[PDB]
Amino acid sequence: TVAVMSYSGYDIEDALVLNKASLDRGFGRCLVYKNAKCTLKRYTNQTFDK
Amino acid sequence: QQPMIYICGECHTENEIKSRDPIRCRECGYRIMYKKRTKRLVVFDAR
Amino acid sequence: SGSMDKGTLGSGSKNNIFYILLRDWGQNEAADAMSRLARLAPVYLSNRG
Amino acid sequence: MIIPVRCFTCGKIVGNKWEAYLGLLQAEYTEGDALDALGLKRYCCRRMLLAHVDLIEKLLNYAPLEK
Ligand SMILES: [Zn+2]
Ligand SMILES: [Zn+2]
Repeated sequence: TVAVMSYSGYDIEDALVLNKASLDRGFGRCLVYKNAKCTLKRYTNQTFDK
Repeated sequence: QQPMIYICGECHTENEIKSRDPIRCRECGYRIMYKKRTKRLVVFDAR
Repeated sequence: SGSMDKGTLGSGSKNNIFYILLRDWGQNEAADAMSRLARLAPVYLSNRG
Repeated sequence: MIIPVRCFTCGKIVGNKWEAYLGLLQAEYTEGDALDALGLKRYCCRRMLLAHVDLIEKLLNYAPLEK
């Protein structure tokens, strides 16, 4: 729900105002997923990793 | 001590890897395995 | 008399309120009255609609 | 993914009528008929069930199942 009107001071050129109750209820919940991969191999000799 | 239990992604069978073994499954021919969830107690926030 | 418009207290123009205030009196009085408007106008505009 | 338990704007519990809304859409009822028969009257707590996608149903087909 959007209300096109000026508020106290925080809708300057592109700023938008949020609702604390709505944010607590869960409007706009995001999740980030990062990958961490590691490969491990042998060598031409009999040396190894552990 | 306790053999590390691992689950597969095709048959989901909980097997164990002993030491420096070919990483595969004893039921199917799938070459990728997964891990179980920890048995500790993690606290979460409901705020 | 008169209503304040873009030519009276606007940015990029002469014969400005804060400009004349800084030219006549000291420069410290120009900055103390620039934030007083930003606390008077917006609240009234928000309560007006 | 899942229907929200409460509304975002007011905070009315809208998560206890999703299955009822689904079961009422198969009794030859119009979307508006189901929405005004369930109990929703205003529109802030009405688009929670109207405009809602169900992706956990498609996400359970890829979920691990026991053999
Ligand atoms: Zn398997
Ligand atoms: Zn509502």
